[PDB]
Amino acid sequence: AAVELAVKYINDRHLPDKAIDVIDEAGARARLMPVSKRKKTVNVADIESVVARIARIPEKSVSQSDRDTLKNLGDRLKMLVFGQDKAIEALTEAIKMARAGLGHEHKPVGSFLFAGPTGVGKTEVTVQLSKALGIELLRFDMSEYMERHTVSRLIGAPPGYVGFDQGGLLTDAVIKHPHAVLLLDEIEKAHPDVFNILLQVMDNGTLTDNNGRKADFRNVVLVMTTNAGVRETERKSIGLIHQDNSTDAMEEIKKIFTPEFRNRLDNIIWFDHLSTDVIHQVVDKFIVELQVQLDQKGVSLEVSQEARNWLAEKGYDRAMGARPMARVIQDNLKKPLANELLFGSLVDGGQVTVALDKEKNELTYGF
Amino acid sequence: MENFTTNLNQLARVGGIDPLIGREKELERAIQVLCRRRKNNPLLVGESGVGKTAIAEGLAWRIVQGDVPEVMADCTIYSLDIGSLLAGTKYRGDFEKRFKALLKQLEQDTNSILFIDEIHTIIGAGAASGGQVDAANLIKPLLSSGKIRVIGSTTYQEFSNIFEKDRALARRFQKIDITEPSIEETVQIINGLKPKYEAHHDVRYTAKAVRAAVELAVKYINDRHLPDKAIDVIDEAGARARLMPVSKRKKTVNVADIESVVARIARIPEKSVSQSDRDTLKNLGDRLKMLVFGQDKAIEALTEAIKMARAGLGHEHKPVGSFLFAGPTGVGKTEVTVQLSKALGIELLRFDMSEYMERHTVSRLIGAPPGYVGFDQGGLLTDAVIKHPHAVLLLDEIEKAHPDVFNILLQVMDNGTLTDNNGRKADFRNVVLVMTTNAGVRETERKSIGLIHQDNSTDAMEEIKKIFTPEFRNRLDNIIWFDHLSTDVIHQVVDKFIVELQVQLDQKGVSLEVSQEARNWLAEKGYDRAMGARPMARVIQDNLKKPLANELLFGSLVDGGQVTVALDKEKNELTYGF
Amino acid sequence: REKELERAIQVLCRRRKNNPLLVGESGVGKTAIAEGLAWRIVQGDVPEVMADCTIYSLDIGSLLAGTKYRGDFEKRFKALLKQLEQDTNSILFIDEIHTIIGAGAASGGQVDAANLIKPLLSSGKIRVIGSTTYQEFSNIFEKDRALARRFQKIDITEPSIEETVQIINGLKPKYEAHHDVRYTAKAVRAAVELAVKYINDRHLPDKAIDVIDEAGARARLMPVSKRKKTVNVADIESVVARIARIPEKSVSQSDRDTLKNLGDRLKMLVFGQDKAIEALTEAIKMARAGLGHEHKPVGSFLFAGPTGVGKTEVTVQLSKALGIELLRFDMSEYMERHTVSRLIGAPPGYVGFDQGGLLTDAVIKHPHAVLLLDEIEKA
Ligand SMILES: Nc1ncnc2c1ncn2[C@@H]1O[C@H](COP(=O)(O)OP(=O)(O)OP(=O)(O)O)[C@@H](O)[C@H]1O
Ligand SMILES: Nc1ncnc2c1ncn2[C@@H]1O[C@H](COP(=O)(O)OP(=O)(O)OP(=O)(O)O)[C@@H](O)[C@H]1O
Ligand SMILES: Nc1ncnc2c1ncn2[C@@H]1O[C@H](COP(=O)(O)OP(=O)(O)OP(=O)(O)O)[C@@H](O)[C@H]1O
Ligand SMILES: Nc1ncnc2c1ncn2[C@@H]1O[C@H](COP(=O)(O)OP(=O)(O)OP(=O)(O)O)[C@@H](O)[C@H]1O
Ligand SMILES: Nc1ncnc2c1ncn2[C@@H]1O[C@H](COP(=O)(O)OP(=O)(O)OP(=O)(O)O)[C@@H](O)[C@H]1O
Repeated sequence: AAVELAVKYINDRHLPDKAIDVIDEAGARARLMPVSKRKKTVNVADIESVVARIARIPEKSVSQSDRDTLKNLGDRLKMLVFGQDKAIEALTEAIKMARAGLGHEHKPVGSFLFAGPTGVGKTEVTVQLSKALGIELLRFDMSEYMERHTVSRLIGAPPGYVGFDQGGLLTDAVIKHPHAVLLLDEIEKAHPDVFNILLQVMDNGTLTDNNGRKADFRNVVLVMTTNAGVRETERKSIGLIHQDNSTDAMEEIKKIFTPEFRNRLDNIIWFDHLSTDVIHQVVDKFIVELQVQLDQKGVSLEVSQEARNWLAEKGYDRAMGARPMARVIQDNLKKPLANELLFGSLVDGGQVTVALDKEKNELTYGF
Repeated sequence: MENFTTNLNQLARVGGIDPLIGREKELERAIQVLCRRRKNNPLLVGESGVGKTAIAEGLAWRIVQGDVPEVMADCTIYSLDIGSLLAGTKYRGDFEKRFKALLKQLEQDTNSILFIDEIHTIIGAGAASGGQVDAANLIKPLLSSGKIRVIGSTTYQEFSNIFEKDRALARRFQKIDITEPSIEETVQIINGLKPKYEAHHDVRYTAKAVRAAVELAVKYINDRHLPDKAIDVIDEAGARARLMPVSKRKKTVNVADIESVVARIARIPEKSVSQSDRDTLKNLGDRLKMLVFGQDKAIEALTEAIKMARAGLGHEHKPVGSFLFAGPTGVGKTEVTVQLSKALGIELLRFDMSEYMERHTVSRLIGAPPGYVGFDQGGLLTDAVIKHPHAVLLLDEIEKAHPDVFNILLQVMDNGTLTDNNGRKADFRNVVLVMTTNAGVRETERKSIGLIHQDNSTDAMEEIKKIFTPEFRNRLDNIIWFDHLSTDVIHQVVDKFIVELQVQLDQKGVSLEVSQEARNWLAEKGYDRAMGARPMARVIQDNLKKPLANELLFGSLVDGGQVTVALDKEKNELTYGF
Repeated sequence: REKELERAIQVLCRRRKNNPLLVGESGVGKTAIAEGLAWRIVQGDVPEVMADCTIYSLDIGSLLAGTKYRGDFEKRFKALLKQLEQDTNSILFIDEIHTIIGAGAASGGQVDAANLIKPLLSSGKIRVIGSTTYQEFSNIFEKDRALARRFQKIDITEPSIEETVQIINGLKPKYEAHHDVRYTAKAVRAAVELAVKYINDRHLPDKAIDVIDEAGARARLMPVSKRKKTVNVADIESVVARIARIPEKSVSQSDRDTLKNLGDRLKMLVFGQDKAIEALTEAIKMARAGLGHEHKPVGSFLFAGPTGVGKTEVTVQLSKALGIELLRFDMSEYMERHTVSRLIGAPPGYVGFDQGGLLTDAVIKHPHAVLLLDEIEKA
């Protein structure tokens, strides 16, 4: 098992030295293992532990709290991204499979194309996944790679040119944090010549930069969020029946990405629009965030449930997702609270209350 | 080991080494690697200021403290000073002699450890133009035999570019990744380090002070790593507080002090509102409404965005405000933004987006990739924002740039960061992003056909929606549609222009007065709603400046006096004087 | 510079990494900040802890002189750091600190001024003040992150107008002693304001000093019959207009006539089309008298009509009569949506980057000129 693991997990050293290093370090560890005088034989499990320590990969941790982290990962994420349950499920199941050992042989943990309308929890669920898993988030705003020659920034400049000693951004970011979440935001904006890198990154899990180093993607959860066809999803068709433009957006996805690219994607999760109950939950999340902001200043806040319904009905817009709700919460609360907080009664003291009046459709405030 | 190394255990016995907090996993791994049979040389790599040298020295510290398993006891650690060792080796063979003497001492000791900080530095000692026996090669055989134990420390970039380029030496060292602590871990580190800084600065840090320092260093300082910038804020606040007792403003380190220090370091405003800065925002809308007439909702939006930002309850990682001022020509879109920059005394970053008509012009904004001619220059946008993190960013006529360039502002408006070709992240959290245009105006200046004239009020919004992508419009703070200038607005505008002309005259020692009927006649002559307030300045020009310029350039008004303008009724002309 | 010096002293009192790095634009006065901190130390106008410490300005050439025979530089530098360590009352000032990122042998680019001070700065036994510009700081300095994290960056912004006036008033004694001339305070204010207005490619606290020094040097050259006189608004205005190409005061000289008979002189060469000449002459006269637009060209005119009636002729005759270089751009060469790349230059990374723009370089080289765009409807 030591020889096999050093073969298929340690790819920067050669064979009759990395097996020897695994053996030597396992022996030294079992020699230091007698913190309770416990010296035994080196079994397969100890070798796997030493290897996972060397290659910087997650080991067999079902006996750890990681078991409980992965257990309630779906429910914990569902309390930060409301609706869009199928995407959270796909992400959590991919991460679980990768942890249980039933992963892919030489592929990244997952390579998902998060598509859907705007303002829905597309790029947000990835950040929350990186937070919940506690692993570093490698975010790459792919809208800066519109030029076909920006690949030199991703993988570095070739030998003989100015940017050689800088290296590639993506390869170096992966090499630093092999266990991470790769967020390639707004993937459709990059020049099509950039997808050809993700081709081999997804099919073979590796990437070679200019210095000849091998970037190992076998623990990276590759997530790309797009808006391909969003202009179509918001368009009202001609006719007596308004159509569902989701399959149109999927055909646009097919027209953007080459078949050999879409063929190795683990899933193309089409996010759906937010419903009214989802909007109510979004309003509640935003109010909680605002309350945290206020408590950072020593100011309390409570909002009558009817006022939250009023805010939801005022801001609800399915064609624009959950972003207009932040603007509505802003316009209705943050401005009055700011005027009270800067030069007003709210300096160095809070206990602000909010409620809706039914005759005038307004809000109440005060110390 | 006489004058080339420093006995770390001796320095720890005199208390010269800061106490190591946590780092149990990394220390255990270092011990496991050290107790290997051969190639037992741990290599600590990680980002700058994550605690690599800290861990290496805390190893000797713990050895002196006895908090070590009973295998590393009595193993005194020596730190190597490459400069001191290379100082006097002027003649050939001397460096090799002293290095071999040091290696013999270490090998015969069989117990000491050599900690070579910045270990990427030993790949050159030779001078005879080649791949000489230099220290890199002089230690290669010993590591492969495990007779001596060496600890290294080098950053990720240094290790990746210089150290691991020598495969033979690299494979002899065991890499140990020192990741930056978490918020709780760095809180515990600062708690453990508190006695030293408290004795140094003679101040006391509250627990809330330490927590706020860590949180604010995580939020604002984004170019350094955790256990080095949090203690940076702490030590800076201590040094600042110790400079108060000379003015007898001595106290403990409260959260407000930490916030002031962080606002200073990040060059952002945090709590200056406690001073005479609340009044600055209080009359900000008023101070603008006397410089830009009409278009009041724009001033409301700008003032409220800045108020939410300064009060504290703004956006978390988004620009202070991202607005799209759309409206006809000459209604104050550029002017309100310029006067906003002037009122706050904050730097204005002006970008005429008509020079970005081509898709490939984005290299001007974010720089050229590695390997290309303009690499050493960097982007204009990112460098401007890095120099001025608290500023107003104005994108004139953004509809004139190639529609692909807005995808750059996508991440600027959503996440507030922008990465140029060197990996630097321009911070947009304190930038008032304003983009001006006349996109949907042409559709509103349309003459309908038929018996019934139809309302074209929604055509401007339709055109704006058809120009800017939905995922772009979805992250705008507000789209302030500007209205045309009315008659009374034209009166106020001609008054503003007359005041500017009067200042231009006062520069030359001249005075001017314009009758009220003369002002109304000026307002009547050049008023044109389709052209805004520029033709009014044009009419003021061709009516007053030309005759006044003739009087000034020739005779009469050289050091002139009170010039009086009055309107006739028989012909409706203007009168003048001296 | 109370706040900058205050933050520098706060940094210099830190327990670790007490190394202020003064970074700002070129000509802002970071070197001046350091030398003035020294000068305040010699005068006792410093905080108590910052007394009794002497600032050493380190020069790389003097240290790097003759250091062949590998080891000589390392020995020199270790001896320097040793002598500096025993003080605890000495501060090292490196003027161009972005230049200490290499002194090692070319064989292996290695131990140098950088890798020899890292353990010293991180351990807080010595204190160093640095200075660099943004262009060098973001390209050379913050590439050794382990070295950048040891220095506390201090932004040195350029002063305001009145702050610059006070700086000029504080520096006036030495320039007056050097040139043996006197500057009136009104002339100083005018110098600062005109430097703000016209000198656009240099920063505030330096271009005003430049105007002052040049006015003094020239006023020392006027006394061909010993006509030593104090520098007033007029002479300083002329010195500024030397770069601005148009004096605002000097119009009362033998140039009021040129604007007086400009229209008749042009009508002597362009017959008919009188109102065009009227408009051009009136615009030039307004801009000369000082009623011009503070942020717009002297004029922006559209000449229309049938061909060959003197549209280009009036312009070329204007450029000749005013002694002004005619900048002609034929809009027949610009019939494509991608030719503006020759007007403003190509983006970085492209074949025509270092070539620069045509229109921009023309206007930069000829600040005072006439811009002619033939057949604007063709472009
Ligand atoms: N399903 C959701 N539940 C709760 N909050 C949400 C949801 N979606 C979005 N939000 C909130 O609205 C904001 C936008 O979310 P997000 O960035 O994930 O959408 P997006 O798909 O990336 O937008 P775009 O397509 O324009 O890139 C976030 O601040 C997020 O907190
Ligand atoms: N594990 C730790 N516990 C407590 N404090 C710490 C720890 N690590 C670091 N520090 C503090 O953070 C400071 C800088 O971190 P550290 O010295 O360990 O990294 P470094 O060796 O300087 O890395 P580099 O040389 O590449 O910049 C130290 O002065 C130390 O006081
Ligand atoms: N609402 C206003 N009140 C007073 N003066 C004004 C107003 N608008 C404009 N002006 C004046 O007219 C000039 C042009 O103003 P400005 O450039 O800001 O308009 P604009 O909206 O940007 O036009 P455009 O559509 O071409 O961008 C300025 O000198 C300004 O002083
Ligand atoms: N705060 C100040 N007080 C008095 N005089 C000053 C100040 N700043 C600058 N000066 C003067 O203006 C000139 C420019 O300042 P200074 O020389 O110190 O900057 P610098 O060293 O050229 O910066 P850089 O190296 O980045 O180009 C100096 O001659 C200096 O005497
Ligand atoms: N009003 C005039 N006064 C003097 N000379 C004139 C006049 N009109 C024409 N000409 C003569 O015609 C010649 C060419 O005139 P010009 O170059 O200005 O053409 P234009 O008016 O610019 O029209 P276009 O360039 O579109 O054909 C001049 O050399 C000039 O001698």
